[PDB]
Amino acid sequence: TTALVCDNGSGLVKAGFAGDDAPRAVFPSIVGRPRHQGVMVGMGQKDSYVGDEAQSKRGILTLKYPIEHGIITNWDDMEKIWHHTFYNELRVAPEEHPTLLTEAPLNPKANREKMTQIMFETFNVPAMYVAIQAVLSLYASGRTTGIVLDSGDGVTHNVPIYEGYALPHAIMRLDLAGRDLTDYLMKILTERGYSFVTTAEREIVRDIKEKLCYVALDFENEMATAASSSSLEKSYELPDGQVITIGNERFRCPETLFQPSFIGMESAGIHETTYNSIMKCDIDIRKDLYANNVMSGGTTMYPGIADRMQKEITALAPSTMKIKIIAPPERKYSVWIGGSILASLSTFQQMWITKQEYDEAGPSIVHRKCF
Amino acid sequence: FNKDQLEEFKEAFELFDRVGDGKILYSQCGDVMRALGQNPTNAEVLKVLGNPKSDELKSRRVDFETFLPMLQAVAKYEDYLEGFRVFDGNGKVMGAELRHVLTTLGEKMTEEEVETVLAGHEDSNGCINYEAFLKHILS
Amino acid sequence: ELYTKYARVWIPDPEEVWKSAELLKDYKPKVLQLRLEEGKDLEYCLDPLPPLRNPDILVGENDLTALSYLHEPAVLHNLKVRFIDSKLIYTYCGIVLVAINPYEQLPIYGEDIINAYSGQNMGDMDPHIFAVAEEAYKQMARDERNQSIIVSGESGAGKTVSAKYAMRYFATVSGSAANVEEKVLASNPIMESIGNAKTTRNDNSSRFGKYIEIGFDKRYRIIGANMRTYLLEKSRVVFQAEEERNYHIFYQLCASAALPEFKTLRLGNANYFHYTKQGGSPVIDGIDDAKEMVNTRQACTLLGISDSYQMGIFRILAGILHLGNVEFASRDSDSCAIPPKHDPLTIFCDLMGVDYEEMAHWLCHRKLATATETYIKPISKLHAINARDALAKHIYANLFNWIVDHVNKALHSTVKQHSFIGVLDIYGFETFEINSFEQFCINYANEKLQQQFNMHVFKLEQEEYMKEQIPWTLIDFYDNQPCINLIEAKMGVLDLLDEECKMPKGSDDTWAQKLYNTHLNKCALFEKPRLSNKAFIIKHFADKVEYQCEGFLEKNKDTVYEEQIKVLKSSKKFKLLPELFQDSKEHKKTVGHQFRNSLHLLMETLNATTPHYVRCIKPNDFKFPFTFDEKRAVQQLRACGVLETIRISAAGFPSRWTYQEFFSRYRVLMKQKDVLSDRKQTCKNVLEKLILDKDKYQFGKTKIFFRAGQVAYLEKIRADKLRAACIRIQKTIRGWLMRKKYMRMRR
Amino acid sequence: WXAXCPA
Ligand SMILES: Nc1ncnc2c1ncn2[C@@H]1O[C@H](COP(=O)(O)OP(=O)(O)O)[C@@H](O)[C@H]1O
Ligand SMILES: [Mg+2]
Repeated sequence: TTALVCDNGSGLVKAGFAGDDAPRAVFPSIVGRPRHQGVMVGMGQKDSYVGDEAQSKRGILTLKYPIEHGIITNWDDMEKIWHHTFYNELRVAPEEHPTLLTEAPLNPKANREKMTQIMFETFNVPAMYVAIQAVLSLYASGRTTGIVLDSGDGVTHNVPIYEGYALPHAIMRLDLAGRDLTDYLMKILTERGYSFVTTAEREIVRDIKEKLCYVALDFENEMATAASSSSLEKSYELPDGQVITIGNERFRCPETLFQPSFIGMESAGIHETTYNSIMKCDIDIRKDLYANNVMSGGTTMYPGIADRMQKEITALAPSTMKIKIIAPPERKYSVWIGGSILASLSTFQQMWITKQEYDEAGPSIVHRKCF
Repeated sequence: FNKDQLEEFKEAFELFDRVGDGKILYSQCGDVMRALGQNPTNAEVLKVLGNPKSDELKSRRVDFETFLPMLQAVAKYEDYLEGFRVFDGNGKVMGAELRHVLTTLGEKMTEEEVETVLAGHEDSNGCINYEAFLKHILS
Repeated sequence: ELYTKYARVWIPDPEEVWKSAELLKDYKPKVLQLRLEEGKDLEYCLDPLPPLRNPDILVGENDLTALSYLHEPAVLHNLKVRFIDSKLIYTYCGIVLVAINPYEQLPIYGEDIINAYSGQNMGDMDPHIFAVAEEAYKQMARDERNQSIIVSGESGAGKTVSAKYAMRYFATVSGSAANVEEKVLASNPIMESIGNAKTTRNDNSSRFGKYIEIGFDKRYRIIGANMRTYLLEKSRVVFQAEEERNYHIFYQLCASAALPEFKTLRLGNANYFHYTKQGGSPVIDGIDDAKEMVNTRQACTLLGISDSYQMGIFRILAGILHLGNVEFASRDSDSCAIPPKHDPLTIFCDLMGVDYEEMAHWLCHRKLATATETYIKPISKLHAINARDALAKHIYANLFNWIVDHVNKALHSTVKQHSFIGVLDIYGFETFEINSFEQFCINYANEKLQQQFNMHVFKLEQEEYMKEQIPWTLIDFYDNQPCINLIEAKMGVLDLLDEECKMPKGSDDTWAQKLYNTHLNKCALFEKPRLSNKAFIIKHFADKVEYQCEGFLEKNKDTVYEEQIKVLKSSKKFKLLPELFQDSKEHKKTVGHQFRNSLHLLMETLNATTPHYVRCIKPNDFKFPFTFDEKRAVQQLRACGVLETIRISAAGFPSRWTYQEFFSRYRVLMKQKDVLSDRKQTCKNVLEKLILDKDKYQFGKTKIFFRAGQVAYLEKIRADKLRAACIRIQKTIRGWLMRKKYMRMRR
Repeated sequence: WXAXCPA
């Protein structure tokens, strides 16, 4: 009996069996409903579409994400996603081997309680556990001292882990993410006179951002270069066949991670919160956290975000204590790979929340047994 | 022992005196007791002799008067038959087996002694009537 | 109490593990007055008893269950006397046949003796290996269920010599016109050269279980054979402890590095290559590897594996050695590289016929891929070295499996195999000054195979018990399952080993700590030495054994990156190399788990079959013929499980006598007045007079079952009674004699 | 969420 692992990404679910190298199922966590009167009788319609169903039909649909900012906002959509995950794509009855689910830290208590409830009552899973993603990124990167910048959709957070101990008071959480990058990128593209106004083309701008964006190693010289010369501009075929051409706007979007002030965000960016997260730590460990400094999650995939982070923290750190970055190319999957190895540890098999214990203690069980 | 017994025993004792001093050796005491009708074991003979050491057993000489308490102490059929039935169920015993056990266990005798007592008592098959042999050796 | 004046006892001693002693004055309740054969008295002390000695009728017997004190000294004595004074080399102990290597040639194996043993039942004869092969062959003839002979010990002890004669027996009695007698023995030089290795304590130790099926048709003609192998210790290829060697073939190659046939392999001396140099001991005294290479090639040629295949095998092995020299420059914690012109890889690529730039790319990187996208990822120097060594182990294990398939290809016949008799050679229980993962696996396998032996014995003695209507409750199954559950099962010592194989920055220190956290006070069979936090102790079946945790994890890790296999499958140059690979999870599985599985395939081969057991014992190191070091033999008898079997049997009813044989002995202990026209009732009464009847010994339908000592007690009273009777009768005859000398004087 | 933000 091999456990299941699936990751409740705020944008893209990742699922497979424990001890697999990379997930078998990957599909956007998106639920599509038709918004038009279909005329044909005998069409063979169905009510609504999940994941890879709703991508191809998106022009006909309205698309909702049930998860925003690591919070499951519509559990009735969410159930459909899990149902599709286990039965349709995996071809597994979840009742027959256990399951592991992954969460951003410090999200509201209900997300754990109601996820556990739905797992035991609805799917009748043998046993369950939930785990902090930025813990698993260290299992994935092969380390036990770490500071982790984790950014998916929805959430960015810093969690320090020194020699296997977490430091709860040092956790930083922030709400810049690929969604707010995209919703900024549409408004900056409007400056060129391109318009994207409904959900079915948000999924176009997301692909534009994925292919073309990059981060300036130093921003203001390259902003002036773009104002000086067009050699930065590159062009993209919209799905119909209309070309669009984009210039400084492609780097200006991922800059907002470093200057959230463009979004109108209150906080500092991921560099200065990373440094403040180290500054919360005691002075014995900071030297080690500067070396084992890890990038995790897909929003960290922009070309050059590593070298930009290394530069801008080097300008904050003491000159003598050298600082490093770790940014493996897999890292989009690293939270899953870490969950896959974690679930397969013989030592872990005691840790599962079994259904008997849940029936004893109720949905409150999670906070007691789990981190 | 009465005077007649003491006289017969003294005469017999003097017959065993091979030096003329009226004495026998400790090692002859058992022989004299057996010649006089006693059947002590060698262990019993040494016990009544006081478990003597080799040197005095072979060269120390004692007169009748010291021997006499020992003779007294030594002096003071169905078991014998069952003992022979040990080596039996046609009432016979191989001569070879009796010879082997008498020459190899217990207070071992010489092969010549065993041949001497066994001489004429075994038949052509080599069997001894043990009830008759026992009565014969007890006569 | 049995102890009396002129009783005998054994006493411990350094220079013979036991010495004879005679009890010089009766014991009653703290120090014993004992005569010794070297001095009239020395005195022996009783502390928080000495083991008694068996009576003379019992000693020297054909079967160690016929003894009445089941003691290490009694076992050692019976073996010593049979070996030295009678030149009897085979002995029985329960089911087992104990063979003691005569280590000299002897005229025992001729045709007339084969014709003597064929047709007998097991107990009808003095023990001999033919009395095992016949016991198997008849049960195959009787029944559907076919047969397997298991042979255990150190490889020096002559197991090949046992199998040789078992096969000769089958081939002679079968009535077969085939000729497996030659081809099987002709295979042994290659199977050693690939599968046999010099260990720290012994030369030419075999490191795998070799299973020969002998096939019979429906007519019980021998049609052929099928060789299998199991439990190979792959890890020896890439690692050794001090003064070991890896498998002989690499040295037989490095001695032939001079020769015209092998020029292109560019072999150096054995210190030139990282896999051969680690042991620090190229030479084995008295053996030219260079000559043994000739016998190996002639054996290949006599099996008819082609000269081209032979040159391919040798070029693969040179490949492996050149692979093991490739050396990685660290660039970063997460990256390493191979230097720009590096000669070992340059030669390896030419031997294998591959592009240098692809080996160099794939040796330093791994490929990760979900079905939508693929990432090519750098790895640490440590992981790249582990991957290199796991590739060398994979190439070797596949070559071994291919050579064994060509052997079977020569050994099978097109005739249908109707049934088979298997002969299994497997290593005995192993313990040294220093114990490692290799010994740990060898001992775990011996724990399995001793569990099976204990099952088989217990089942057959419950058959004998009901054949005599004696109740099954009396026999107890002595069970080592709590040790197997400790090693084998989840949260066990192997499972926690693989767990730190996969856990980040695992190490021997933290694995040892995880052991202590999980077992130290929780299990009776697991212990830790006081002075060390880097070892553990198992109260293991034959002995306590201390395993040193330095470098299990380095040996246990096996992972092979499929890209590095597939690059080799890309070789056009020569047939063999793609042949090896042709036919996943297997690449992820560690050495320990692959061993645990191979052991299940072994057990599920044996459990389908009727066992028979042989044990082999090495009398001395020095190759002295027919001399017997008590120090050595007691160690072998422990390592063979013989002593622990005998200690398991003493807890039962060791000694069995037929009523008329008992009466034939103990009539002396009886009186005709008591005896009756039925011998069974007579002995039932007499013996119940002589002993506490019910619990102490028992009556079966046909046989009388005693606990161990009690036959000796009967011999003791019988002997003393017989002596007393003899003494009385002879003192009577002495009195008659001195009366006759008085008659001489009257004459 | 429930207050300080859209979720
Ligand atoms: N190669 C890429 N470059 C830039 N952004 C990407 C890339 N791949 C995914 N993203 C964006 O990051 C988010 C998905 O990241 P992911 O780690 O899958 O989040 P989660 O695991 O929380 O669902 C989406 O906003 C997606 O558009
Ligand atoms: Mg994520």
